[PDB]
Amino acid sequence: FTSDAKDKPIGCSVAISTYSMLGHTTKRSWEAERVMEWLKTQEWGLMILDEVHTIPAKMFRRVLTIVQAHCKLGLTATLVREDDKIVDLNFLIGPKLYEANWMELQNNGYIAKVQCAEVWCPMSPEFYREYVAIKTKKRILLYTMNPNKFRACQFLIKFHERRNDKIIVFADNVFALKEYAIRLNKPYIYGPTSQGERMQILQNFKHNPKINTIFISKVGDTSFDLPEANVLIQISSHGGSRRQEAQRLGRVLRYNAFFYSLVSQDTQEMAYSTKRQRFLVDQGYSFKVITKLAGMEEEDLAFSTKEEQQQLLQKVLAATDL
Amino acid sequence: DELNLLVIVVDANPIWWGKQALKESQFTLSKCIDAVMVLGNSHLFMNRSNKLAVIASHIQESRFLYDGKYELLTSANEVIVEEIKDLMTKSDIKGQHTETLLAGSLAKALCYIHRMNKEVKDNQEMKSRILVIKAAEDSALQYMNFMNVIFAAQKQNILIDACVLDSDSGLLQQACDITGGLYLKVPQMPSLLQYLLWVFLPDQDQRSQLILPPPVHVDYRAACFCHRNLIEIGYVCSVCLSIFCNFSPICTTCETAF
Amino acid sequence: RAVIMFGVPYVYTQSRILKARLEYLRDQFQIRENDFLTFDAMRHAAQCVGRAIRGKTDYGLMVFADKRFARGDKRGKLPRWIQEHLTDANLNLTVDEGVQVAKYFLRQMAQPFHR
Amino acid sequence: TKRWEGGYERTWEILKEDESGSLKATIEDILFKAKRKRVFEHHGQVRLGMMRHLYVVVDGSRTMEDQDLKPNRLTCTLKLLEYFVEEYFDQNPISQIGIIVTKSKRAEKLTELSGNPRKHITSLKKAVDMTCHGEPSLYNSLSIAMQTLKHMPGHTSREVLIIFSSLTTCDPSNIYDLIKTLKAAKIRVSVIGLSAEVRVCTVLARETGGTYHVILDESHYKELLTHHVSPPPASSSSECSLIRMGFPQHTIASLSDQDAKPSFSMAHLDGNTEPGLTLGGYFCPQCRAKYCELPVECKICGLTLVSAPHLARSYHHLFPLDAFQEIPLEEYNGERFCYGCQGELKDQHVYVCAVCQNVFCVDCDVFVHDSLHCCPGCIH
Amino acid sequence: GTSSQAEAARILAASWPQNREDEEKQKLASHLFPFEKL
Amino acid sequence: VLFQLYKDLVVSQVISAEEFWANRLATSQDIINSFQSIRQEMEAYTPKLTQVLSSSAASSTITALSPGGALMQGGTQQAINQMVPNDIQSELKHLYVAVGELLRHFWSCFPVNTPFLEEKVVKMKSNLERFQVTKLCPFQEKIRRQYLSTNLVSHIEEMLQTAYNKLHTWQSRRLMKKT
DNA sequence: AGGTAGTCACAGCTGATTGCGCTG
Ligand SMILES: [Zn+2]
Ligand SMILES: [Zn+2]
Ligand SMILES: [Zn+2]
Ligand SMILES: [Zn+2]
Ligand SMILES: [Zn+2]
Repeated sequence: FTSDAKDKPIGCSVAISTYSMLGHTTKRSWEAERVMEWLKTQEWGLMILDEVHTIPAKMFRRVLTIVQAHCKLGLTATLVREDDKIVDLNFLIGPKLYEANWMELQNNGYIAKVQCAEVWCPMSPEFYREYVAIKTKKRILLYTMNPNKFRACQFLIKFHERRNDKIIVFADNVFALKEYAIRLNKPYIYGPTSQGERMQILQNFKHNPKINTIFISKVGDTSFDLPEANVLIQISSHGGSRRQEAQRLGRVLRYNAFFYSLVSQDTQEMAYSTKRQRFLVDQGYSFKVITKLAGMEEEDLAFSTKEEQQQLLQKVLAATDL
Repeated sequence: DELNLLVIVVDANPIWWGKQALKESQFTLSKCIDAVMVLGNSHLFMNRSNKLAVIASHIQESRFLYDGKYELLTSANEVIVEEIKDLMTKSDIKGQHTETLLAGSLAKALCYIHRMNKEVKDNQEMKSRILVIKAAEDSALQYMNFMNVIFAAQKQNILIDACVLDSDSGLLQQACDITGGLYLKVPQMPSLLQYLLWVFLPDQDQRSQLILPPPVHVDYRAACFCHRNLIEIGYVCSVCLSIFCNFSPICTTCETAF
Repeated sequence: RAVIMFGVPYVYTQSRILKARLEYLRDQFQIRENDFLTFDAMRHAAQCVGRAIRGKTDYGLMVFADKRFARGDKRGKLPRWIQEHLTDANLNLTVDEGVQVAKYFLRQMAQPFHR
Repeated sequence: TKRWEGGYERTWEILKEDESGSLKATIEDILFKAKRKRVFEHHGQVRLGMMRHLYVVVDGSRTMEDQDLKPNRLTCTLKLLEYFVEEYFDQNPISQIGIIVTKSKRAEKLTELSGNPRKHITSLKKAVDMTCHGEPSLYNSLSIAMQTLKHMPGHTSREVLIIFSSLTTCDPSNIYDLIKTLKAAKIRVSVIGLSAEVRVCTVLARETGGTYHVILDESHYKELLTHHVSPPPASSSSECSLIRMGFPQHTIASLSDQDAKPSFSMAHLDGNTEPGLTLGGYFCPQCRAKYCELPVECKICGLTLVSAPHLARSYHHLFPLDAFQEIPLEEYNGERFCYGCQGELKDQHVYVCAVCQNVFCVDCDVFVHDSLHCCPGCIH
Repeated sequence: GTSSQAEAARILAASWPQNREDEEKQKLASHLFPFEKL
Repeated sequence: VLFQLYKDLVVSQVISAEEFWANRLATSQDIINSFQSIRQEMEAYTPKLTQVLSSSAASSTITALSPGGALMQGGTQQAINQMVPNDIQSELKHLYVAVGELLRHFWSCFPVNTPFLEEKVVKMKSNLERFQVTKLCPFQEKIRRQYLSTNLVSHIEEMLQTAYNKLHTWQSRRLMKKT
């Protein structure tokens, strides 16, 4: 029941639907209205809720009260959430029944032993002056588009491609991702692209040796059908979302694998990375700090000279969204 | 954190030392025991963490042997002397067995090393080596047990060093070659202590730096199942790999499997 | 192991025999001509492509080498035992990705199974 | 009903107190129970074997250039074949390996059937830089293998391993007749596919008694090769299966003695460069021919030169050590010192050998059953 | 430019965490990442 | 090499041309007395300090263990990689190949189970003797002229002696079987 | 001198429009 095929949800044993449709505050479709009328007139056994962390929302809390069910099962991987609304979930659904021990789970070998890395890249002098000069939300693109971080990401991509490792590169702030992906000439998911293009890109990402690295912009921040991957390189994530970091880590486990987080020194991204890993260290993960990348000068990387680095300031300051 | 264990196996066969005393040579069992004790004292001198064990190989059984001098060394030497006296004085020849039980002594040494390794704290690794001084002739009846002991020592990475006095032993050569130990034949018996201090005293890490005599010509003659004698060419079964000196229509060992 | 359909099999509209039946169904049963032609084409395609699966242990590869198959009005005419196995991922994929999908399927179908 | 829909398990009910502090006794029991996690056998499978004359057939068609296994199928196949040859010669003392490469509808005998591992590894390294062209011919490879193995003695198990990358094979004649001939010759054929299942390979493996498998990834390929390493079970007793082989002692020459006689190695004589004229090595017990590597069959008199420790390493399987009788410490009215390590017996259980009735602790019992494979008391 | 490459490499490779770690090295595998072991 | 081998065996009358290509195509109670004596001697035993080692013994041991000593021999084929020049080494390799082929033929003939092989083994022994007289004796003379310290010919002599002893033993067995 | 509702970025969903293809 998602208003795409309408596979006769009336008279069904197991019904599968989604949020943001059972709690509409606007006019509903005639077929959808009839389906909701049928669905709100009988008891339900074991209403399974997926991604239970985003239950305490303005429109998602009423979904539980808009239907009648006997047992409410909540399943999630990252129960952490800001605004301290997780406590409300204790009475919204019930108590926390099971909490998997991730360390002993990866000890049994059924969960990939991911080697977490927190590698920072120094801010170039041509970028740090603009970073410290402006403060009205215009500094996000400055530490995101750090040339040193760009070189580090390119080096990591090339090194893990030389050993045939599937790489998923998460990158919020899609404006930066646009010039980040076309420079490397690699596929990327802008996010409002289509339904078919994303499906075909994710389908040819796994069973193809020619292409083994993709870029995602906040789209993979939920539970999808992404194939098995070994390397995750996140750049410019959200502010302090422990949920987002835990979800991104969960896309790797399935040292079999390793995931990297790239941050810019002497910027707010340092504090963001520090405060967004406290969930994973509670889970038992240790984030090794990588300051130097071996063989950085061994091969050629982008932004080798200062001319293009200082030219990058012009385009990164060209947003001017005022 | 480098703990070195030196288990010294002394061939205490009464018949060979009795013949040596009859020869009235300059070398006797007393001088050999003194050299072994001095080598053990030097090994304990080299480091605090070093551990020492002395096993006497005798016909009846194997005996664990272990005023201005070091206090611990004094007690160790007194214990060694008391144990060797108790072994030799109470050694009564009861039977026609004359070959020394070298294989049993090596098995006991391996068991003692295994016991010591567990008691070693996890912050330290106990490197273990076994030094054997050979006096009597080699024993062929113990071929299978000796080979099993060699393989067990190789599995746990335990060096086996042989210091042959009079007659060469092929089993000791094979043990030294397989386990990576040093095989040496002493030309002048009174110089046994100097040979031990010069060659077998350093550890394997120290043996890498020091220049040492090259390995001797190790033989690999096999033991016939029905004769237990050294052979050059023999018949070997394809199923059980048992070795026979002569062709047989029906393998004896394969009889077990019906 | 593989059944390949080179284009949607459409009956010959000539000879003035099919068109008479189309007109009769149009003016008698209110049957759309396009709907009936698509139904016949997909019925023949499914009938000739479903003969590669005879028995539980039997397996086979089914491809449709025409972009017209990708449209919903023709996929909906396929039998239900083929619809759920035709995921939306492979509806317009090129030849290379079709070959890759075939390789993965054949490799994963050679392993032993149970009863 | 369901197992998990009944009563929730309370695993912590095991521990109990009677004197307020017996938890130390419980954890001592738990620590004792933690040990003895094995069945006192390192392998626990096939305790014997038989002389195997294995022929390995490698595809050399254009399909080997595919990049399913990085970098290509040929390189990964040859690396895993080197590993397989090493492990197979490690676990089979008197076995022989032959390598056949099929290319352009013909089969080339890359290496003769022998027991030298170094020659096979060198041949594989040389074949790493081969040219992948044409199509494979299973018929020709099987014909060559059958022609070579027809004259081998019956007691040896004749096996053929085929690495079939290409899905198409060209046969100059009917292949099912060749399969029937192989079945009549009691030659076991095993095939490891790379792309997908081929009917002819399945029929061949089923009829000849072998196994046919298809690779999922490199790890699965290595697992299949490792499974092929293990020897097959051997019948009780067939006939007078024996073999004349020598045991060349490694007699090196020292100039301190007057009998220091340098000699060229027969194996090194065939090399382009200067052969190693070392002081000594392995001299043949029959014709005094000199060889450096073992086990290598003698080129002159045909005697098989093997190493006695290699044959003796498997002797513990023939005579496994019987498990010692577990006895509680209180019920043992004897000495309280272990016979192996001389340590004081303070464990609740003491193990006594059935033969010599000696005393062994838990650690010494585990060491004897797992590694030593002999009772120290029984040796005396 | 020839000098531009050297200047950019000097600035980038040794900005904050190298002017002191290298000094300590001058005055003085399981947990190593794969690119740090090559 | 094969052409050189053919000339050295056929032209030099070592073997005939027909045969060349044919193959190509303890004591008494005194021991108890000694045991009792050593037991009594070691019953009163004390550790010693001076008698354990002496300066002369230590010096002799160091001399033996120093490079160039008995155990630490320093010579040990100093420059055999360059001694006896490779021109002779090529000839020695050719002789080794010829001896190996002839002995391979001999050991393939063995064991003799038919009367036909008896003449074949005699002809093989005659060929071996002719090859020895033709090549090894001039080789030994050349070595003596150059005074090479290496006993290169010794291995070939050992192999020939082993083959001759085996053939003589087999002939002796054959004679005894007919008695 | 301190704190909460707009606000921006980026994503999701569903509810309609609206624009290109549609047979041998
Ligand atoms: Zn025998
Ligand atoms: Zn047998
Ligand atoms: Zn030989
Ligand atoms: Zn013990
Ligand atoms: Zn016993």
